Amino acid sequence: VKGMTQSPLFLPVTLGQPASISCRSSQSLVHSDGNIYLSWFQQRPGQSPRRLIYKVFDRDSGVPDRFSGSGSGTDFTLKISRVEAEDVAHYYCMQATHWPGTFGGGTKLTVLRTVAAPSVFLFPPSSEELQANKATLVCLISDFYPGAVTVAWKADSSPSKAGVETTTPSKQSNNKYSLSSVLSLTPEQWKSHRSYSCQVTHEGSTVEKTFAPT
Repeated sequence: VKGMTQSPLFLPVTLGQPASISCRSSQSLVHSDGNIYLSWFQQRPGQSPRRLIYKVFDRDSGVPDRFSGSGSGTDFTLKISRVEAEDVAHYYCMQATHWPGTFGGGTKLTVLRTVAAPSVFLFPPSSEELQANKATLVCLISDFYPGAVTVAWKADSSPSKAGVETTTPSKQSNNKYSLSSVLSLTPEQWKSHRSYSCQVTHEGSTVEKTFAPT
């Protein structure tokens, strides 16, 4: 019934610079044999976790010495002395002292870069789709940083709730993100209204892209 808290959950890093991730346990992890069984794992997308560290300090096979573990009591740290590109991954701590173990929530490492405002585009539903008796309106937020962004939909100035889903790519090798937000309406409802607008908030200002159908 232990809770493991990792911090931060999202870690921007700079290549060649150090990084560190903290892990806190809600209970003492000292085992009666005198050891602390606290392990660290790396997970790349599509792959299984791979153990980096066990018993707080010890490095597992194939783990470069730029990784190190420290800590005591309930507070533990994974350190990377000089981040390399292959270190961009997820990291999990896991207490092993108390059966049956507990994982932290995971930390995602990303590459830090300068703020970049999105380019915003809006796409009306196609005539081909409108024959199908549903309408999708797509708002595209292209090549922005950081990942956090807010997209609000208005139909004839009425703010929409539910009816929209967002998707984001992984960070690219200009280190930016892109995002889509798709508003789904029935065609009866689409034909009932005139102005369709996507409003985007980011570390830019607040940009609206809109069109008039009908």
